[PDB]
Amino acid sequence: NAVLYKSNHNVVYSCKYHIVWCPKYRRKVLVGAVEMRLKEIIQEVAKELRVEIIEMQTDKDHIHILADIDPSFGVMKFIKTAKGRSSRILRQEFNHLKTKLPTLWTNSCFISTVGGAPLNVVKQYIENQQNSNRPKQKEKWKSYVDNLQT
Amino acid sequence: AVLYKSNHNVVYSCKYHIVWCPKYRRKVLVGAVEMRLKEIIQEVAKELRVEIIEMQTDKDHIHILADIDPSFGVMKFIKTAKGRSSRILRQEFNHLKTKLPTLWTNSCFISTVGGAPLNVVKQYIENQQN
Repeated sequence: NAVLYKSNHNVVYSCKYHIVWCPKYRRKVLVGAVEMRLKEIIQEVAKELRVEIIEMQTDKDHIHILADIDPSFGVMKFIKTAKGRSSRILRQEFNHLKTKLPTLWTNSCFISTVGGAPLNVVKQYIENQQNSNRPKQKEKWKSYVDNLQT
Repeated sequence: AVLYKSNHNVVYSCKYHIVWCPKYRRKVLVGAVEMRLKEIIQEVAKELRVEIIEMQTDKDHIHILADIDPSFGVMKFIKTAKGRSSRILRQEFNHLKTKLPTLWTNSCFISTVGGAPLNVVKQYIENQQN
């Protein structure tokens, strides 16, 4: 044994999604403190899953999110974590929520990918690949790419 | 895809552009190798409920536009697709095994595809909405 190993995983991506779900029964409970606190929690979760929240607006009976999601974690990981934590904390902080409702959200949510990205990007990805003789233009093209804020 | 699918209780439309290439970009994606890869990918697509809109190889890369169920996920589809084809293609073709080291690299390219949801949102909401 004693073989020490290394594993590398590199991904180049643009994964934007529109996401919306509603509270149970769709009760217009997303207001005042509740509303603010919901966005605060969700931002925290996004930060933990390298998710960039491009935009988040709440009406009163639903929330709509536009965000780029690192696929290594994935959109479901994000939705279930966002829902689960906001559902847990909110019911603990707001009594009208924990007693007047069995759950905060439903098992339902809406997801749809949007694509604010060309195709000449692909060619660039390829053209910038190695081939035994790749010294330059690689860790160059990589460092050129953007990272999730944090 | 182009319409919306339902699963469990989640309503979605998740399509992506996926690209990855042979190590050193060796132009080995041809002849029986090219065709076999396509069969393998399709077989992996079935298992992970992945619909392939379009797939094409141009010798040094493979591009797939695919509609993917977020339950399984795109990364899971990609790791499995590459792991599966690497072992099978290297096992069936000696020139992919004995020249050398691995078929693919440790990298891939993923890009989402889709049009702004507008009516569908208000529509989805109204489905549970009352």
